[PDB]
Amino acid sequence: MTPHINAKIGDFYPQCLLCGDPLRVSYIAKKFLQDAKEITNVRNMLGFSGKYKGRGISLMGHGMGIASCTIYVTELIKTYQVKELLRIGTCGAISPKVGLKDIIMATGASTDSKTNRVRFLNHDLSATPDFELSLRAYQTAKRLGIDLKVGNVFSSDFFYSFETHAFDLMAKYNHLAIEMEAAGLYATAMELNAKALCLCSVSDHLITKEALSPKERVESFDNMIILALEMMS
Amino acid sequence: MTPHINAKIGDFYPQCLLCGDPLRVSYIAKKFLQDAKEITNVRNMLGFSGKYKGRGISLMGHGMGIASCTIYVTELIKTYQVKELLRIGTCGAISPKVGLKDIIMATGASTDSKTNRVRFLNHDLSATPDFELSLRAYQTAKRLGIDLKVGNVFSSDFFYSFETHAFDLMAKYNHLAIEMEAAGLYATAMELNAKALCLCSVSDHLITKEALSPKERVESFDNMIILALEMMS
Amino acid sequence: MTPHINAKIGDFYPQCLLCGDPLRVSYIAKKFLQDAKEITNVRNMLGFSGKYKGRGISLMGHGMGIASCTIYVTELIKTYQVKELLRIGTCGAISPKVGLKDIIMATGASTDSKTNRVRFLNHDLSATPDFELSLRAYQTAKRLGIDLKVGNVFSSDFFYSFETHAFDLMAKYNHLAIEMEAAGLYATAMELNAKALCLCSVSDHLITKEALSPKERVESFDNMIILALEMMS
Amino acid sequence: MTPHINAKIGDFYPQCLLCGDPLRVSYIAKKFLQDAKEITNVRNMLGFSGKYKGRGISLMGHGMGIASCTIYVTELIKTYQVKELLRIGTCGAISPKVGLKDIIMATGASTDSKTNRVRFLNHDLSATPDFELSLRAYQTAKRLGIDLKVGNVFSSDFFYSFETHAFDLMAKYNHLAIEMEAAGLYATAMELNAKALCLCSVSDHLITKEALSPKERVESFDNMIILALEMMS
Amino acid sequence: MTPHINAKIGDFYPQCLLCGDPLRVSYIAKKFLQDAKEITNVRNMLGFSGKYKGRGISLMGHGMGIASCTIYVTELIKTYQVKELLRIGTCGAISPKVGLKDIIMATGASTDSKTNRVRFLNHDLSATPDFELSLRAYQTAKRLGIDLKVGNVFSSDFFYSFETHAFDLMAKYNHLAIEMEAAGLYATAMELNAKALCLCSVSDHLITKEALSPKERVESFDNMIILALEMMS
Amino acid sequence: MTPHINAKIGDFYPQCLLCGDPLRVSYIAKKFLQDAKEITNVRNMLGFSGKYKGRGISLMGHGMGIASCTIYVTELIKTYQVKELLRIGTCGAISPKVGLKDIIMATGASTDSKTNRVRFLNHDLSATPDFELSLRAYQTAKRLGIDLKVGNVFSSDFFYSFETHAFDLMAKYNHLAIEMEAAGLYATAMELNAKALCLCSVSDHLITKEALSPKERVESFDNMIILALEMMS
Repeated sequence: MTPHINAKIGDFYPQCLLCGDPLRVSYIAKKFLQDAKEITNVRNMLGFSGKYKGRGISLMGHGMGIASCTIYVTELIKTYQVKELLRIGTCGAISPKVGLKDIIMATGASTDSKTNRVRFLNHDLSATPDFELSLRAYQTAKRLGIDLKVGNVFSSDFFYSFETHAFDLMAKYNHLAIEMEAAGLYATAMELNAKALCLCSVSDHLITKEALSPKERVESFDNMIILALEMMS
Repeated sequence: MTPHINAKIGDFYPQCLLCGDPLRVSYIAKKFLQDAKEITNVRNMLGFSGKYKGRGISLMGHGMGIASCTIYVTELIKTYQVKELLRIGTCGAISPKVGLKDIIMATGASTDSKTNRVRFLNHDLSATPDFELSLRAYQTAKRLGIDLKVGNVFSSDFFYSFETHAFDLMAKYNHLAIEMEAAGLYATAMELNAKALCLCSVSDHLITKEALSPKERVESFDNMIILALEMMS
Repeated sequence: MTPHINAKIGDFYPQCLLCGDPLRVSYIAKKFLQDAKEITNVRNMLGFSGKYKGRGISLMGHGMGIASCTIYVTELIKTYQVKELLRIGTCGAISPKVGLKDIIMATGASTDSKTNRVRFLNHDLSATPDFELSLRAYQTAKRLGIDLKVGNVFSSDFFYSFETHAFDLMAKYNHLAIEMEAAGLYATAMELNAKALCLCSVSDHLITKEALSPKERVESFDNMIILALEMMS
Repeated sequence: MTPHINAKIGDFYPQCLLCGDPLRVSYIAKKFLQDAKEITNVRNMLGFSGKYKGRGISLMGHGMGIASCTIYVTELIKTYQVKELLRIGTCGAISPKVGLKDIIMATGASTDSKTNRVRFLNHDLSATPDFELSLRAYQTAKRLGIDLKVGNVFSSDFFYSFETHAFDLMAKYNHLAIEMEAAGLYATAMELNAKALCLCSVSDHLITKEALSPKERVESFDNMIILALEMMS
Repeated sequence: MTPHINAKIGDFYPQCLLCGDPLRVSYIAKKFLQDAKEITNVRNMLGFSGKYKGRGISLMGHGMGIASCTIYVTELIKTYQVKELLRIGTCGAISPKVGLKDIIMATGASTDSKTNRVRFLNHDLSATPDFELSLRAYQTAKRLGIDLKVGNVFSSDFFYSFETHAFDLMAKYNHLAIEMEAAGLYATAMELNAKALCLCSVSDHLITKEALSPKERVESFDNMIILALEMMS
Repeated sequence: MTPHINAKIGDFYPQCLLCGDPLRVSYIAKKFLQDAKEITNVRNMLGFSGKYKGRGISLMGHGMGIASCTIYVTELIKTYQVKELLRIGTCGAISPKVGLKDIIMATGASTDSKTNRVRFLNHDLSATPDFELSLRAYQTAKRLGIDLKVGNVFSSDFFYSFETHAFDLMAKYNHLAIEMEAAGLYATAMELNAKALCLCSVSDHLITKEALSPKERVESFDNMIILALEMMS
């Protein structure tokens, strides 16, 4: 149907959760959704549709990096009529204002990619989420007893960075964590007039070098899953 | 005291309203503040402190352009201990999603300036406001019956643009209006761990050419002044 | 051992074939090698070890885009001691010098990514494969009766391009096709002193709009696989 | 008449002296001009028209930073028919070739702004003054016995620099001092076929941290005012 | 004694004429110098010392392109203690303010080269000549009755331009003609604290499409050779 | 018939050898080619035609620097129908992988020039040689018992480098040596669909600080000239 998704037209609900890892998406469908159905599996990049509290939710994996994420987000919006995209995932914290198990809401995504300069006149595109989704995240968190840590993330083309000396400057300008897709998810949604947000769970702190156990990673991520599913229903 | 502000240390309250035009600042102090006093007038750039709803509120003009804005808010934060900065002004609309008399909340500020590349490793800094201020703005607007328009603005180094052909692309990427300081205000407050937000009043639509009358301009700006003073009080 | 590969130490042979699509990796293992074993499956990105003419060879998926490829190639080399990396995939031809079913050998990978500027002093890194590997591909292609097309590819961060007007200029400068990882593969191998080559199968011509049928794509990819395994044996 | 200038057509003489501070423009009017008349006061940015030794001369403030300066100069040239723009002011000296009380003629204005790459094809524009104006300055400086230092100046977007370590390299390349607008003045006059020149007075040496006193500062600026008024009458 | 000049210490005079064409240099030696001797010839690039009307004067070729001109200029200043360098040659006119047999004095050289950004913090270096030289060239051409045209040139890395569409814009910004070295000549003299200037003869006009006859060519040139030699004595 | 080459059409053979130093192409003409003949001498840039083991061969000098090399390669290809261009010269070694007297085949040419960004959409053009020339060079050298060292060179605009600290990073990314032309040759030949290759001999070593004596020069260069003539014959 598209080069990277083999779902039937109409297989996706208009609200879609996203993770880089398709096995995480599979985890969510199996453990949290009723009547979950795998609807796409091209390149092993799984997607699902199902129900949370009687409301249709879709789930899609998008792979690693801005360019992979942009492909899947573009197709979801343009072909499968997805309207709200909520990306959840882990991110490595870089600021003293956050600690392990915090959930970060990215109200901006800085980047070392050239993609937004290519998209946007070789100027500075401030890649931002949709405000209404941000507000709904904030209200849902408060009602679930989650204190969201709110600021920028830095979306890098590099997992193994050549600029680790720059993390302090990043944190100084209110970047709470690093990840690798948010700047692309946001720019793509701005391009295509869709609503997007990125929420990140802090499982590793890149400055203090603290890190969650395997058991603390699943329970931490489960709390962010419930935040996400509750703000979509 | 500073080369551009001759206020005594402690003359500014920790919350400050900003406008580019110091005569607008003077107008606010006279008409809307209780017991206002002029606290600075270097280079004719006026600033005031007064009371609103029994509460201390400061006003400061910052001139035109990112470079001028950056001078004044660096000094307010680092010398005068200002903690919260709310910028209000007019902005030229470029998007069909906004019309005359709308108030825009800028949740991102793109730019053609080099200043953030200089600040931020030659990468893309997503210049964003403080989320708690933006939440306060949204809730106050709602109480006042204001239908707040929320999106990016584009902060240009050019009043007379050489890139008019690009306003449609800017609008496509959710830039609601163009102005000349938000990116610098946001970057500087990010740099200095302060809270900032820009609100923009639509007095002219740059695409469809419609314009407010002189009386409608006064009313429109007054509506924004009330919003601003109510969210800080 | 790494965040993205769960193979045991020594699971990888020092020669490794790469594809973006892990399911093609899996196909090669099941159809073309003997005693094939799945050695890694983090994020559904499958990797294999097996034998071709009794010589050990490994296979690994690397996902889409320079950022994803760079992660997997960095890890293969630094942790798993892989020394020779040969990437085969499909590409979108932009030059009249090539047509459907052609196999392109990328002696250079131009890019619109910023990653090599970040890696290399903000100058122009000419990302290139290992000559001996490319010499070896040429000799194997001749002794196989394959008419190897030879030239540059363009690695883009965009599957859905914003610069399709530029494909003719690219073709002028001897870019035969467009893909999305070569420049990252080549730069990573240059950084880490390993040997890499990208081979490119034309299944769609982006100018003439010709395309292969599903049956023909199977046949065309199978020949490229043979060239790859032969030059590794 | 223009959004930023209050004057009626013909209020401005074709020659105009400029400073960032409107209160210096006001000081020049009162102390040095006969029949002086305030002709514009938008945003408290003052301008005047008067006579010096029977010659009609205009004065205009332009605020701080390239963007603010560019607004005012554009409107002076394109609406008020100003042909010759002479900017005087202070500047922080960075060169061992100059010292307190020296007056510098800016034969080039380097910048960290992006505005000239926006104007000029993303190449390097050498912003320069009009030669005939620079000759009149040299000739008038000699007639008055002023030892005119001649060289480049660096126009920064930052009053509070993030690259103070770079001042030595600037001086090495014959930048005598730092200010914040000459590069935009020069580029605006080049765009609009007008004659512009910048002179600036050293009352503070940024490297040796020598400063003038609140007494020699007044007389230094007077010396420069007289030089400017002379070379225009 | 340098890798590119095989002259002896002291064999250069502190005033030197340069051209890209060494064969044009000999023409100046034979037809204008008394006691003329060839002093260097590596890579067939010729230089001369002789006397003009009783004042000693050197001549040197510098090849084509900024990088070539930078090599020779650097060695002339650093090793042979040249202090004044005057560059003459022809240049394609692009402005309607100049016609054939006009001599252009370049008060600024803009460029599409990256060399000055590498020299100068990736900012905009305004590459300018030494003022007192330019003042000399002005006085000399006047009592010699030459109507010297003064403005900018654009130094390109490209003789065969890929941006011919842009000459009009260059002309708008007071670029009278295009050549290929002035930006590197001026920047190198700034870096090493020497005094340089560049003069330019219009023999071809790139907009209008005239060309001088071969008769008028080394006729217009000699009028500028004379101008040059006159302003060194 | 071009502004920089004197020869008549028909004087150049299709295969052409290139050097920067025109005295060096003269050396080659007198020692190695029978029926040698000088065919151009504009700007003292000499070219020659003769025979080697029967087949006709041309020689041409091109000066120093990408801009200079580009003028000549362009005129050669476009006016004089040259179709193979083989560049030989000396290069400063920067890698431990090569020692003096080694012969380097440049399979890619990185650069600090802006010229390829100007040519190629401000992206990263990977400048590479024609693959068949490089295959000829390798088969020949193997027959002549020469151990060919293959990798990138770095083409710089700077002979006297401002980034000497970066040579280690260049060599880490498989840059064996530095020169000033290869990226311009490779990109001009890509632009104009001609076959080009660069070879250079290591007479000095920039990191270890060796050299060859005046006569070790001449002999190592001869081993390269014989490689070149053999592969064109």
